[PDB]
Amino acid sequence: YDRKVPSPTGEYVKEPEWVLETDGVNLSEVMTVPGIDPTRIYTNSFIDIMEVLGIEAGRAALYKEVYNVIASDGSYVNYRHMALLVDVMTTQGGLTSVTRHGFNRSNTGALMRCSFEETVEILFEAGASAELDDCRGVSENVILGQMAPIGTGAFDVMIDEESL
Amino acid sequence: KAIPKDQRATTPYMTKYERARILGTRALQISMNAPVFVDLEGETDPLRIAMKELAEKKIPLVIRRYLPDGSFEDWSVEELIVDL
Amino acid sequence: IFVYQNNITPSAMKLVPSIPPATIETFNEAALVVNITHHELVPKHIRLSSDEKRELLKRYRLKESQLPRIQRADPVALYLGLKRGEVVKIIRKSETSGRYASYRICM
Amino acid sequence: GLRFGEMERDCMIAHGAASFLKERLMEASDAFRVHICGICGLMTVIAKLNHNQFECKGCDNKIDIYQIHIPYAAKLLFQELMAMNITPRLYTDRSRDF
Amino acid sequence: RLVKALEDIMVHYDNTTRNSLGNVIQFIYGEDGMDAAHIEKQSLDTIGGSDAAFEKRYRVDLLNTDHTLDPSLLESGSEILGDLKLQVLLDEEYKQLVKDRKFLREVFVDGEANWPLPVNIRRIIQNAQQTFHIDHTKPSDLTIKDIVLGVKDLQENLLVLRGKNEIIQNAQRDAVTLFCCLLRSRLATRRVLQEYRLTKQAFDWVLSNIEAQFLRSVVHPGEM
Amino acid sequence: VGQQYSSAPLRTVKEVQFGLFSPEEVRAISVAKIRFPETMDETQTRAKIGGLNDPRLGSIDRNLKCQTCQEGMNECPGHFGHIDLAKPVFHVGFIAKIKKVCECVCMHCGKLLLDEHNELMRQALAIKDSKKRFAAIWTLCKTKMVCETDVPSEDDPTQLVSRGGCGNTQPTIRKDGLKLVGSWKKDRATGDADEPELRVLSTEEILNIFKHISVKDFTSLGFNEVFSRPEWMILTCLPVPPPPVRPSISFNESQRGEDDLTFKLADILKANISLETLEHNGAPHHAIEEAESLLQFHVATYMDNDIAGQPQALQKSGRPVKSIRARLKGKEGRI
Ligand SMILES: [Zn+2]
Ligand SMILES: [Zn+2]
Ligand SMILES: [Zn+2]
Repeated sequence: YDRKVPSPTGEYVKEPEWVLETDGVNLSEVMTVPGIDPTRIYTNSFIDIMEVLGIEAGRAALYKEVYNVIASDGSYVNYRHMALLVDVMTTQGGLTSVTRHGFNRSNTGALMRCSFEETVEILFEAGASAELDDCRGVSENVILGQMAPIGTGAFDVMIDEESL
Repeated sequence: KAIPKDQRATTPYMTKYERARILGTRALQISMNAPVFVDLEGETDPLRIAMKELAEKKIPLVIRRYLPDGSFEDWSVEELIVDL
Repeated sequence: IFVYQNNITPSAMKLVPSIPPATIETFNEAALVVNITHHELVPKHIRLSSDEKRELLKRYRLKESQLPRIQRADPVALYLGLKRGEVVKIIRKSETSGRYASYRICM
Repeated sequence: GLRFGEMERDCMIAHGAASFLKERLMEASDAFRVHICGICGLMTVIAKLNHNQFECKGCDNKIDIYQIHIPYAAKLLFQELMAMNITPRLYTDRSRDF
Repeated sequence: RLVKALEDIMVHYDNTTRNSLGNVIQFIYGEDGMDAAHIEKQSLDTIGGSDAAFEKRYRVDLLNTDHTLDPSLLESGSEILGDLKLQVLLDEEYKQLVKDRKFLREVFVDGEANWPLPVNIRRIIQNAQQTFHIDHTKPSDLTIKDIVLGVKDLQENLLVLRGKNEIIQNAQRDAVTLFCCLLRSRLATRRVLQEYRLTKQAFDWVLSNIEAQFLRSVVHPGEM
Repeated sequence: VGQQYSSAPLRTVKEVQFGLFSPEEVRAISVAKIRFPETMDETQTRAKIGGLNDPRLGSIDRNLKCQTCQEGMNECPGHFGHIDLAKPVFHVGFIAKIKKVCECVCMHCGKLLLDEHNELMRQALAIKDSKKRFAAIWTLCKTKMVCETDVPSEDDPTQLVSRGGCGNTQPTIRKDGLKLVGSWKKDRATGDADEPELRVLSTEEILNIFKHISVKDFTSLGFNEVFSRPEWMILTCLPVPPPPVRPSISFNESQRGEDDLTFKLADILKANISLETLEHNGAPHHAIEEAESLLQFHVATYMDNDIAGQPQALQKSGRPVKSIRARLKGKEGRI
């Protein structure tokens, strides 16, 4: 691989380096092999990176992976969008998938779109655990005949007894 | 839980969402024959008049911005700087 | 800190929590042959004093549950010896702003 | 097509157009007016509007009371939950007793 | 599935990014508080090329017949030669430019210089030069204190956060760090006089525009 | 709406706190008590009876009278009823929960079968998901089958540590329709302690065991000390929905007419009373039981039609039925 590096005079120059690509993964053990740069070892298995390097490193990797999937088609997406996705998948200390984990929830309200012809059960448990509905969703507020606390509705308007 | 007129750390600038809602609220009123506060140099379309009231800072409205924790700040449409 | 070679006896392992408050930590030699904190993808974690923690929680006005989290067993928490409740300030480089600091509380 | 489904709604949310979402998603059901205790979020308030008397026994309430407009279909759904021993506390304050 | 996972995340009035529960996802949206529709790819010059080039470009040595501002680029050009007090200001500006270069070379270990940032400075300057029909023949009436102290003051105005406490003020300095590196390299004294040739009038116009555009680039609370 | 005035400050719902209705509250807010399972005609003299459809609940006949709240069938938000149950009963919707709680707590004193002394239990206890934590604790507890008295400390297994004293054996609880059955035994295949014992767990036992579970214990479970105590999953005081929920089809004048829910309520009420008329008159054990499970069958079906049968005996020989959960199947499915 070619590598952009600062030359002694200051300008970046290409400095080719031999790199090893493998079929299979064992990060903890290879990372420890003498003769390599443990500082730069990598793997597309962001799950192992997390378990060996921690969640912050896990996050960074997950972004590198998502980002490659979008650069592979030459497409471009502003950093913040992928970043937000990567932070949500990481907030609770572990890698929480997005392709539907829970049969009930992700972040909703025991009122939003009645899922499963037995919404009844979704409500039965909400009652048994004293679930507290924040009422920030759109459907919950539709059921309540109100506008959701989002965008144009993320604040209230009031008359002003100032105007002369 | 209210915050004093001093100590507000929120933006001095009006957000595009506030502008959209104020103009819409005010327009609704003008659409229902409510008293207007400016000179209609020919205008007849409510929203268009509302926009005129905004430019001349003659909309007696206040925006209550809530913070995630519950507290809030109050900014008068008059105060808010309009640059979008 | 108890560094061992291949492993410890599940029996002896339960001998660890037994002298409060003094805590005891264990490390398998192998997991220390390389310092993970020296790795590229690992940003600087900095343990905050409970004083800095109150200031943190105060200015942003958050409950403790509203902060991002970091596992008690996270390789970096283990490294720093984090204890449940402690907060770390993470300072990372950013392609957007120069530096950006985030925070995670140990679970 | 010609429908206004989940994807269409996500677009309006992204635009932040809240009232449009409210206008378009609200059903026919009449905007019913109910009274609610401020202590228990229940519709157990006795309203004598001519006498200006509001009471929520079991709580000893006459001052801490509010009023709200919600589609009648809601009122029913809620009373139906009460029928099944479940309590749908309606509260006017987001900041809990925390 | 993606929509479903993020639907509730919004930007609040504190510039924080949170979900319905109120949990913090980003302590500041995009780590810079900016709205993506207001960001453009710009070249962070400080980071590229040889050091000789870096120095030829930014170095101003009032105490050296050769590395000073020729009296033709500046009105007060001749009486600036050998000015000790001013040279102290110019060394602060250069040490900062050298730090910036180090800093940038750590963030973009690659060497990449073009990164999306708000406020297109080059365009603002091309405007000034056209608006005030700036003639590239006569010397500018800008003072060294005009530029150095001017650019320094502006930075204290690019606001993303306003909180009066210590934490927020640091958050504020962080969020504006990358942009300020672009700023300082675009408004370095030699650049302003040698390359742009701004007059005191065009220059004062450039500074206020950058502040206006910047503030116009901050993300609005309520953004889904 | 409703062109009238109310000095009550207009507002919007910001939060909805879900929870369970305790027997005390169901009474505290109720208006009537409801006894007579019939309605209208007191020796012919039509109107309403202090049993159903009137004692205080919403009214009909265009009569403004309605607990002084006046107004009418268009402004009056139906008032809720009261109706005591001779015996406690499981709420259809929580039988699954009720069973799992019984497999977590000791069936003799209400002490969680695993303390903070066990290491795998600490991990579970730390979880913040009232749903996941419950699941983790349950999978850990259903193992234990003897409310331990002494456990190995965080030190020498040589030394023991004491906890709630109640050595009694636990039962393996299996579900059969609307009843929970328990099997006991002094270990598996050990000498002089073979073969099992099968006794049906009575609602009353479950009810008191839950009432003996500590705040900490039921809270480590998903339960809330104020809004949802375990004990409340068990019905004692059933709420009677007012007329707006359960209507009455009256064709102008001189014709019967009352909704299916009112009907079902009647049978619950009837069965409830035939149960009491077996104590005031004394009676055999297996007799009071059939009566109990009869009530249980109606209180259960009143809310959910998905069990052993389909009770559709209400003025109809063709045999049709409806329930509350079902009512939502057209109000949860129509919304
Ligand atoms: Zn009350
Ligand atoms: Zn009434
Ligand atoms: Zn026991």
